[PDB]
Amino acid sequence: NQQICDRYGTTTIQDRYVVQNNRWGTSATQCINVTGNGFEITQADGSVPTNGAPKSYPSVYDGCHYGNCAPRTTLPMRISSIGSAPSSVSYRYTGNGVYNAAYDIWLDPTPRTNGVNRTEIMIWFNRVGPVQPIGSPVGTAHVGGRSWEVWTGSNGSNDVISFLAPSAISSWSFDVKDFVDQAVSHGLATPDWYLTSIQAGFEPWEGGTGLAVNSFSSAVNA
Repeated sequence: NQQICDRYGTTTIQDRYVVQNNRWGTSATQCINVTGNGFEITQADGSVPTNGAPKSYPSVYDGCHYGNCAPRTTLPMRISSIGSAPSSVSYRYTGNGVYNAAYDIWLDPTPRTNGVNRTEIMIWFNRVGPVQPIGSPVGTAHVGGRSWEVWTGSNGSNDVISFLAPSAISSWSFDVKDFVDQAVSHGLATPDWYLTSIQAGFEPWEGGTGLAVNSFSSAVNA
């Protein structure tokens, strides 16, 4: 068990995925406790307005995020070269707090390993409290055999397309490629762009202790 409280502290699990505290949206103290297979939020002080950005995005990922790349990742990879991108996550939720649980999947026109990427795909597995994605809703989509409320917009730095589940999803194993294809169909990428990372975690606005990622997997097959 490793406790990480530093704003941008990271480590790895399974010698394969990066786990990051990623406390980008507040100065208030946040800590995660990283086990062999996932992490738990153990400190999540303070709160920020629900009509704005969240406190943070503690998460586990495959690929590269600001130059920190998961061991043996095959990302970045051109979208058109991807045969499948199977990923899974299992979450533990709490009745208290204001937060989401979400995948954050990044695309760029270049095989980017560092810096801000152009397109962000969020898949919201759960929402507790009056949290809403970036932008505005543009309709419903069926992806991976599930129904999603789709939102599109910009956070000021990059474009964002979000897929909101109608009710809490505790765990799901699916092909990230199906969501990448939806980004393309919405004009937020082309098949010649690149998939750069696949991340899963939480975005807390208030509270957040006790939340956990029980497990995670990601593979990107050519």
